[PDB]
Amino acid sequence: TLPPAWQPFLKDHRISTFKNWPFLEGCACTPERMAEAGFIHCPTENEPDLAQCFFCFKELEGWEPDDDPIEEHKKHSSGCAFLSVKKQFEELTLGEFLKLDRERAKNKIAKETNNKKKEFEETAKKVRRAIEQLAAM
Amino acid sequence: TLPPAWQPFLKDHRISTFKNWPFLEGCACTPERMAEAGFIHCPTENEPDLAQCFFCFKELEGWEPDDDPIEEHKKHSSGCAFLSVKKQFEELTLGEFLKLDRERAKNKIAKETNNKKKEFEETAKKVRRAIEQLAA
Amino acid sequence: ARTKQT
Amino acid sequence: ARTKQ
Ligand SMILES: [Zn+2]
Ligand SMILES: [Zn+2]
Repeated sequence: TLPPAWQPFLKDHRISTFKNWPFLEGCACTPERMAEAGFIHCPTENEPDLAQCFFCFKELEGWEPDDDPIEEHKKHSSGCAFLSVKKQFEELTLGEFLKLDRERAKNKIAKETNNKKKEFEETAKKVRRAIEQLAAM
Repeated sequence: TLPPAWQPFLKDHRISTFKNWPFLEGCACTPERMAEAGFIHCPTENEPDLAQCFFCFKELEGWEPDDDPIEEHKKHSSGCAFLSVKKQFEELTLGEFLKLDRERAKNKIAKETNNKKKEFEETAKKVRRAIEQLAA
Repeated sequence: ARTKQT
Repeated sequence: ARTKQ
């Protein structure tokens, strides 16, 4: 019985996001191992195997059955602090937990601002080009 | 940034409930010491100094300036598990914290059912008196 | 302080 | 697995 916003810190919540995950028993990147590694399932029509770390917000697709989710998390987002968490959720102190939730919020913000920066720069390219075209004739 | 329902476990939230508490510096039952002891300020028009333990829901009024809130909590609700909590809030484990919140929820239910018992018995008294009056 | 009544 | 783009 925990607030929706904190659910993703719980392994069982993360497992439960995996609706129609294609890699089941026999495979290394099962729901159990994806969740153990921090991922939740964020499928689209386009990107049906899409997964995201709840903590650092890295988004990975193109999963292969032999992929070890933890190694993939390490390779693709090595600064992620969730990877450092050795203790079970209930063995954390509230101070530790609050320190973690603050870093998560900062990660979320950083991701959102990184997105805004790329969208802006793309708009800037369109405006620039259009002005250049006009000055030509 | 914690959920409204859990705020009362934080000392600073509890202190902030004390709006116009009359016992300030010089007194033993200050806002700081009330909050340290578990209380929040639940004033009414009727009962302006009313305070309640956020954890066991015991409600005390008639505060005097020399009242040590912790001693008062002990006297009036000795079974309250918040009194046993030795560690600071942030030193608790989540497991410990969740154990505590479960006890708080049970205390809430118990209190609500004690209140219902008191209302029922009061209605029964009114019914009784009215029947007696009618028989005469 | 004292228990509150009705 | 690869990043999204
Ligand atoms: Zn991560
Ligand atoms: Zn209490």
